[PDB]
Amino acid sequence: ARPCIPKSFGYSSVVCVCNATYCDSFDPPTFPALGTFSRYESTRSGRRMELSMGPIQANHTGTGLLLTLQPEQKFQKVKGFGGAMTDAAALNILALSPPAQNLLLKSYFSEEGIGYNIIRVPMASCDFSIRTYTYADTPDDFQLHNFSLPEEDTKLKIPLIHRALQLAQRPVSLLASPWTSPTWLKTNGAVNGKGSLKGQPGDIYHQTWARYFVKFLDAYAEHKLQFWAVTAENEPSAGLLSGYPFQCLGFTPEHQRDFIARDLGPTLANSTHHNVRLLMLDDQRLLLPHWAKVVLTDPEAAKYVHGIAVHWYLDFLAPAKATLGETHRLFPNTMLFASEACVGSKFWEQSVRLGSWDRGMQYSHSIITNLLYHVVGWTDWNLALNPEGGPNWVRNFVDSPIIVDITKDTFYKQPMFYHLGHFSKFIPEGSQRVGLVASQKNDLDAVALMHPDGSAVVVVLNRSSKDVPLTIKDPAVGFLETISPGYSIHTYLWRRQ
Ligand SMILES: *[C@@H]1O[C@H](CO)[C@@H](O[C@@H]2O[C@H](CO)[C@@H](O[C@@H]3O[C@H](CO[C@H]4O[C@H](CO)[C@@H](O)[C@H](O)[C@@H]4O)[C@@H](O)[C@H](O)[C@@H]3O)[C@H](O)[C@H]2NC(C)=O)[C@H](O)[C@H]1NC(C)=O
Ligand SMILES: *[C@@H]1[C@H](O)[C@@H](O)[C@H](O)[C@@H](Cn2cc(CNC(C)=O)nn2)[C@H]1NCCCCCC
Ligand SMILES: *[C@@H]1O[C@H](CO)[C@@H](O)[C@H](O)[C@H]1NC(C)=O
Ligand SMILES: *[C@@H]1O[C@H](CO)[C@@H](O)[C@H](O)[C@H]1NC(C)=O
Repeated sequence: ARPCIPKSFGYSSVVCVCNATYCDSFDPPTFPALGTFSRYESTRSGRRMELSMGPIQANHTGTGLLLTLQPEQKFQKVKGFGGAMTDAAALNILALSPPAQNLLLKSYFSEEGIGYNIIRVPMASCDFSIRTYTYADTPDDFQLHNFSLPEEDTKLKIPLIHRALQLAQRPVSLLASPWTSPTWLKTNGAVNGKGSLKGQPGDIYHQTWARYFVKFLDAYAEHKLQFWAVTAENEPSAGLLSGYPFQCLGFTPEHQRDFIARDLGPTLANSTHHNVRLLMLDDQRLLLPHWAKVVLTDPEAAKYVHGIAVHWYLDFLAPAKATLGETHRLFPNTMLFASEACVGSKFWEQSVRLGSWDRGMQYSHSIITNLLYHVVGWTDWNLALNPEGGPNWVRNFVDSPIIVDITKDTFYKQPMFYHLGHFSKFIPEGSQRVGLVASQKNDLDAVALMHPDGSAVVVVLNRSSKDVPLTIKDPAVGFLETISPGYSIHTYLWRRQ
């Protein structure tokens, strides 16, 4: 309903500029009339989910690329899409004027925006915090009598989450992940570095750490927030590494297996939070299928594990088929879920590239590849960062789909925002991935979903410079004649009856 105000910062595409008085907006999603299709188009050139409509033809003739919908070939159901309410994200959002804050929250959580239904919530501090803390820093408090939420939760994160839920028309799923335990539960007595829980699963250290999960869910419940899921630990492989620079807690796959079996599983299951899902791994997919094999071949661990959370940071060294594909094959009833992604974290990556089309394409390519390998959802990292890509107590700066410029009471919606939106806006929870087969080899990335009501949603990404004319065949309905421009992303919607 309100167009993008474009601004170039000298990179491959534009950001859309928002402030207290203006932000670009979309309409709530709707399917067009039977026999018509909708096309939402974003381009490097600067189109931002521009709506065009076309007819569905009874016949098609030609030798060009055909993508044929396989609507009765059913894969995973979709949980959803969203991002992380870090301390850094909360600080950036609340540094804006209240009207600017509302337009940023609407961008993500409104049907005028991209309809996020997932918020990941750190359990106390991570790198994207300005101070180091846990919920239980009083030494040797095994009873956790001194467990409490500081202001980072009560003043920043929780009130922002309430405002997001109020804007959300869809049910929102909260996902909790811890970086570090209290240092007095750790072998190394520090938030960072190589260090695990003292002792072994089944003991006072592991029982106390399990009870910390319940104390956290209790405290959020007192604040009228309920969680869909928790992870067993953020990137447990990190705490196994000498000199690891920020908050971590090391687990081998065997350590995680026994902790889940003996401590975390039984503790959650024997609490009011017994319906909260437990996701294992929450780490790079290079660790699959090995981590899944170690944890899930133990039936006493398996009975507590709902799903396998994956991070994207080693995807470039970890082919999807050998990792996601093999894991699904071995454990088809254990959902795969992408829980953390950002650009700018790598040695060779600039922290923030305002308007980067490449970074948008990174997001959509990842989401498509994940969806094609049974993954049920995809979660961004920081919801918002400053132009340096912070704040961050170890100066570990990265990129975010929204960059806040507090001196101008402004925020910038980057390509990543729109690329994520091409999925989140149009793929409600309960959508199911269906087959989509190419007539010939092509440079496109494409995924088909059946909306809960039986309607079709197809996303087509062209990471090539070349315009690709194509046809989409829906065998029951007809043919969509279209064109995939170089460096474009499209979402197609059509009814099937
Ligand atoms: C929040 O951001 C808003 C958009 O960046 C700000 O509003 C804008 O303010 C500037 C400066 O006064 C105006 O720019 C001038 O632009 C007009 C052209 O106007 C119209 O055409 C543009 C371009 O296509 C179109 O986007 C608008 O809808 C208008 O119809 C020129 O004639 C001038 O020479 C000068 O360049 C913008 O017109 C104006 N945009 C809008 C959408 O209102 C607003 O100031 C910011 N708020 C705060 C508190 O800073
Ligand atoms: C996920 C992690 O949970 C989060 O705290 C972090 O900010 C993410 C992005 N990231 C990484 C870095 C610097 N990396 C290192 C190794 O210090 N800055 N931001 C992300 N962490 C991913 C680590 C992957 C390393 C693989 C070798
Ligand atoms: C479509 O193709 C069929 C099969 O050749 C043909 O007989 C029919 O007349 C065509 N229908 C339309 C609506 O073009
Ligand atoms: C920890 O909790 C106990 C029991 O409520 C209290 O008496 C004690 O003073 C607390 N310690 C700190 C450091 O707050």
